[PDB]
Amino acid sequence: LDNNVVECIKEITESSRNGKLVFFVGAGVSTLSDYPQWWRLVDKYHEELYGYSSDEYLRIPQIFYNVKGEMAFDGILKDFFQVDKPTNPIHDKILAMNPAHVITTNYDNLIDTACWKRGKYFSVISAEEDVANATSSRYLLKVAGDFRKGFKGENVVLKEDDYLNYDQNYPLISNLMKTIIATHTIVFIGYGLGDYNINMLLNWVRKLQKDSFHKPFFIRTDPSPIENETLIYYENKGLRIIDAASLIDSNEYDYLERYSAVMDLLIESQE
Amino acid sequence: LDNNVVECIKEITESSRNGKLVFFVGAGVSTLSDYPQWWRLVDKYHEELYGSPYSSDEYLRIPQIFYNVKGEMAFDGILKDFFQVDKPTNPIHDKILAMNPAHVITTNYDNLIDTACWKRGKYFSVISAEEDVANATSSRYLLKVAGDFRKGFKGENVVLKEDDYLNYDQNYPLISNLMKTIIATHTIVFIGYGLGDYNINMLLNWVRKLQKDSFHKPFFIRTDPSPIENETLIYYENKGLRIIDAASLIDSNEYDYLERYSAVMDLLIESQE
Amino acid sequence: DNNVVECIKEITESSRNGKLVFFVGAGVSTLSDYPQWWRLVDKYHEELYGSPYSSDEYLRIPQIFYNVKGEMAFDGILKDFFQVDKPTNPIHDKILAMNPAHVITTNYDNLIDTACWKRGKYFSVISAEEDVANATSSRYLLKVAGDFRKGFKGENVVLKEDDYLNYDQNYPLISNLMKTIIATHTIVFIGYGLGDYNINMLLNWVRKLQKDSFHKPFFIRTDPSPIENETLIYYENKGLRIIDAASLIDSNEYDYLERYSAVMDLLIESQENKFITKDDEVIDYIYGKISPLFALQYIRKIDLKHVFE
Amino acid sequence: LDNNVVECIKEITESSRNGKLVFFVGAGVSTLSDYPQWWRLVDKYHEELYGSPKKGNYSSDEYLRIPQIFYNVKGEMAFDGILKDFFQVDKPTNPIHDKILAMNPAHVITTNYDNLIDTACWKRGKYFSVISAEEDVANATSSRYLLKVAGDFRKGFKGENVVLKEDDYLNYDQNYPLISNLMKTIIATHTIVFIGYGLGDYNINMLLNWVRKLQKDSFHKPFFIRTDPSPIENETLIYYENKGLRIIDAASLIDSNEYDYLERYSAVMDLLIESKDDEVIDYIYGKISPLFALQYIRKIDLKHVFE
Ligand SMILES: NC(=O)c1ccc[n+]([C@@H]2O[C@H](COP(=O)([O-])OP(=O)(O)OC[C@H]3O[C@@H](n4cnc5c(N)ncnc54)[C@H](O)[C@@H]3O)[C@@H](O)[C@H]2O)c1
Ligand SMILES: NC(=O)c1ccc[n+]([C@@H]2O[C@H](COP(=O)([O-])OP(=O)(O)OC[C@H]3O[C@@H](n4cnc5c(N)ncnc54)[C@H](O)[C@@H]3O)[C@@H](O)[C@H]2O)c1
Ligand SMILES: NC(=O)c1ccc[n+]([C@@H]2O[C@H](COP(=O)([O-])OP(=O)(O)OC[C@H]3O[C@@H](n4cnc5c(N)ncnc54)[C@H](O)[C@@H]3O)[C@@H](O)[C@H]2O)c1
Ligand SMILES: NC(=O)c1ccc[n+]([C@@H]2O[C@H](COP(=O)([O-])OP(=O)(O)OC[C@H]3O[C@@H](n4cnc5c(N)ncnc54)[C@H](O)[C@@H]3O)[C@@H](O)[C@H]2O)c1
Repeated sequence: LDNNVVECIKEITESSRNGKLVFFVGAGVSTLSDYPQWWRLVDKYHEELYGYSSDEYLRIPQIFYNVKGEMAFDGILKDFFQVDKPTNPIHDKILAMNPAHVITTNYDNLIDTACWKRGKYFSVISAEEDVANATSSRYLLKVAGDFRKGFKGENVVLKEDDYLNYDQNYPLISNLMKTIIATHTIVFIGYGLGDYNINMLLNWVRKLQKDSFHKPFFIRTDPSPIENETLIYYENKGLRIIDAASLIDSNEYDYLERYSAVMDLLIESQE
Repeated sequence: LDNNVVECIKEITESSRNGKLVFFVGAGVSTLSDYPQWWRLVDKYHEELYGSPYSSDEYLRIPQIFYNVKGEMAFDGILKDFFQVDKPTNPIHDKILAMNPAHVITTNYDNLIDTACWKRGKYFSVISAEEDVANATSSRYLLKVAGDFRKGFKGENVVLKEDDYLNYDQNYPLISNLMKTIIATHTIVFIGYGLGDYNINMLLNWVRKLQKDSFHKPFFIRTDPSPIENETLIYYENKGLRIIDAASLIDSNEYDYLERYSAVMDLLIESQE
Repeated sequence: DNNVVECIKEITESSRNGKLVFFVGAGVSTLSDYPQWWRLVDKYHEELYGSPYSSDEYLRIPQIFYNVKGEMAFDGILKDFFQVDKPTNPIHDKILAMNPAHVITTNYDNLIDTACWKRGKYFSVISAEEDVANATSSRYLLKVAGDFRKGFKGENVVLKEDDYLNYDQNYPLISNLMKTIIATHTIVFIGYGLGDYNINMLLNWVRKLQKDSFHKPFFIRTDPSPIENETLIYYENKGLRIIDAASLIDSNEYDYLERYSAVMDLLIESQENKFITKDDEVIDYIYGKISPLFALQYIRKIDLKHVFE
Repeated sequence: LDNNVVECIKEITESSRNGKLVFFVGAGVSTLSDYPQWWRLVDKYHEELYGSPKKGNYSSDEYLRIPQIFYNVKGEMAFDGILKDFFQVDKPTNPIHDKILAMNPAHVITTNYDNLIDTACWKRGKYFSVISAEEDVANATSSRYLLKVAGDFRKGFKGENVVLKEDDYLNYDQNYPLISNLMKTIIATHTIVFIGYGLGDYNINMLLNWVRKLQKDSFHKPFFIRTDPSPIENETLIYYENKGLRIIDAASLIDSNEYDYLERYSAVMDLLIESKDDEVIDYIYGKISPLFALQYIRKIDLKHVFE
């Protein structure tokens, strides 16, 4: 173990005990259930266009929409995202932490089904109107939309145009997410350090005063242990990183093992 | 109060019982209990710069002009001498607290609502400064969007000058986000606020940015003597505001402001709890 | 005094080089007896509440009327006031006599355009978004508050609250052009109130600029009473150089053309040799004019007339 | 040649003859002079940081961040030292710079921090006021600007007076308010022709995003000279042509080799710089029609009319 790791685990458990822990779950948690990873859809759109760079993830969907209409866009999106994948152990592991809120950029319903299975009831907030009608005290925030109003591309923010207008298209959802981040303890699971959402959140946290907020915990479970340079870089940007690969030596492709190891370490520390 | 008022009271009481009620207490309420209204301070500031003495832009500029010209020290001096006189909490404060509001949002810097909250036994975690937002110890917040003098009687703690309002969104990101979230997720009742108030109008613009029927239109208690002109009422109602007119509610003289406030407060409290 | 003398010197030096831009306010239009805004605001208030301000009220009352009585009523009430024509006053002639590089005006009238046509200098007028892209001439008459050229509707002009709220979004090209002209050219404000909405917005934008990276605009104040010193410091530290017409000449408050005429006569008449009285400044001026000619072996005697203008 | 390129050339030459042509010179023109490509700088930064060069290509986010990570991790001094090592060299100006200058553009907008464009302008005896810093906008020394929107190395080879890292681009609108607004004004009031830029470039993406906010059919679509190795796809062409661009594909016209960029640039450039008994009467009438407004015309003035 490590003194930094033990301190982070203790802080996480302490915040979970008093109901302050909030889980920011990325696509890494949803790929455990073998849900279509975004590069699958990007590659399908690219192949449709002409028979992965980060900017391409937003460009390819954008060009495909602009050319093949909302018609082809929603057609492909519904085709690839109607699988009904089963929830992985990590979903229930996240739920066992008893998080106050679960912010997920994912559009798949794995997380809410996991909450229902555990019995925890989270008011799902994935649309502008959902904020006003949120009855439950605990919010499950889908800050990228979800396929519960249908399988149209308007529901989600997959393409680059939605990302560009997200601030003015999701003012209530955006400000609620910022409030949750500011007033809670945030743990990032299933997110790459280069993710668009992670970088945008890090840019936002710059505007905050030096000691105004709490540095969110980042749980990295990529196969390759991070370089010291990246750890130092993202430590000064407000991210507190716990490296699954560094914590335990494991197989490169055994992402499930890394996620589960970090999660059971947290749970066992919480008792 | 046939329809446009009875329905407002019914919705307010329903939200209060549900617990999704928040009060945006204006400066006027803190003036019901004798207190220095900001126009008096603006007059004093102008008299310091000039011989004798108001537009809202002048409201923001005259203290700003004093701060720029005279300096931080003198500005803080008049601020402290004028705003350091303790005052007794009026019946309006405990009347507001009796509704059991979830949170209390106010643009006042005085300790006249926290005192009422403590005296009534209800604990609201006061959030007046930037750093107080994250280190919150209670579910319910008494958010002073304009700051307060708890840390000290310096003018930097509060936003009252033109520059303070110019950089408010940059100066108070967390506080502004928290207030916006509270407004969006709770039913908001505005009390002791000028219909053309600066803070009210900025929030009205923010709500205009919001999409159609994506939020609940806040309530606004209007307490100055003159009954609301129909055109102004229509304009503000279409601006996402539901106006409860204290002047139309009862019959009273212009200068008896306590009676006009109490009419609305009692009609809201006693009527179906 | 030295301050006003230096202000006039800078203004004239910028004008002679073609780097002078004039920010014409509503006072210049009022000098031509054009209907001031407060008249129309009073008309709107009377129509709204039956029987009849501030920066907020000026924007609100027209805004209230727009959505309470409708677009057509707003357009009709504003056209019945602004459709009347007026003759350009001597102040427009004085403004154009400086050969300004550009004229930026928030007025919705055509008096400045008519004066530009009179003088013979073709100022391509930009009062709409499409105007910026297709403006053949290099001299811009920027109507930053719209114009009635297209029609007499209220949409073409910026005079109501929502119009000002979405100005940056509604007029991106026009705002960018005005800011570029302000940053590049020397700016003189005439016909504007010190506590004005447009001037305050320009000051707010200038605050964002890096220190000493821009030139402080000149503001010609024609208010009836001499400006308070405290306000003078406040506005000169905000990025303004104030030339007070009331201070230069004492005139009765009711009349305003005399103050504008005094300021503009000081501008036009002023010459670099007008201020040189010390015999140590005579040599300074002569050397400033003759020094670059030292690089030439011989200078034609008759050609020297060009050196001394 | 094709008809679309014919229309584009017609409009570009017309605008240039009116003194309304501006050239947005990209990094490809500088690379034509064998100037250190930014990808090589990013590779050096990555090698210094992680001890080995990155496997594969670099994304735009990588270009923006690897320099930023090195700057805040390895310190400012090393960040400027790498820039001094790679950029302090002086490279000859390629024929493309002189070709661009031969069009006598009203202004020259370039994100390059090198002085190659300035050297070409002087070699052609052109007086361009180089506005590379914030203070330069107010004190312009000439009518036509060589506006370097990404800064330049005139005031030393420090990385502060350049837009290279992620923070420089993030705070550009606040770091360069005057320069950004002047560039936008020049774009709005002039005819812009892009050279040496890729469709995936960050600067072009930002400019296209800004052009979104403009009013419908308010601005003029800027021309974009595309000279990437491969021919332009029919999907990206439509995508970027309704995004405000006027793409002119070099590979589409010239059936040239790959990695032979110089001639590919030159084809478009010299197709740009090289410019019946029923049209003769039309031309003469076009020249003489305004003269009908005058009672009498001097014959020598007629010589004047016919250039
Ligand atoms: N990025 C691409 O376009 C691309 C193309 C081919 C393969 N990949 C694969 O994706 C990974 C990196 O990029 P990405 O955006 O697709 O993922 P990422 O690593 O960028 O994605 C986010 C999260 O994904 C998790 N993850 C990645 N692969 C996983 C797996 N097999 N099982 C469980 N979790 C997994 C990591 O936990 C990471 O935090 C690499 O593992 C790579 O082999 C990516
Ligand atoms: N110099 C001035 O601006 C001026 C002119 C006339 C009256 N006043 C006094 O200032 C306020 C004028 O109305 P106003 O809306 O500008 O107020 P205000 O806007 O200055 O602030 C107070 C708000 O609270 C309520 N309020 C009004 N008068 C009050 C009073 N005397 N005691 C307690 N609460 C009051 C009103 O709803 C008012 O909007 C009153 O207090 C009035 O007696 C001031
Ligand atoms: N304050 C009001 O809203 C209101 C209402 C009715 C009438 N008025 C009259 O108008 C004047 C205020 O004018 P404003 O709204 O333009 O604010 P203003 O007085 O601030 O505008 C000032 C610019 O307009 C100029 N100006 C004022 N009167 C002028 C005149 N007769 N001729 C030429 N220029 C003049 C001054 O030049 C000044 O620099 C008041 O002093 C009053 O006489 C004002
Ligand atoms: N991603 C990388 O950095 C990487 C790695 C290895 C090789 N390369 C090669 O280096 C090139 C650098 O371009 P970029 O990817 O940095 O942007 P890019 O290739 O999109 O930029 C190309 C634009 O710049 C110009 N350009 C590119 N390469 C040129 C060349 N070799 N000669 C003349 N002009 C050229 C072209 O006009 C083109 O439109 C790549 O296009 C590729 O050929 C790049």
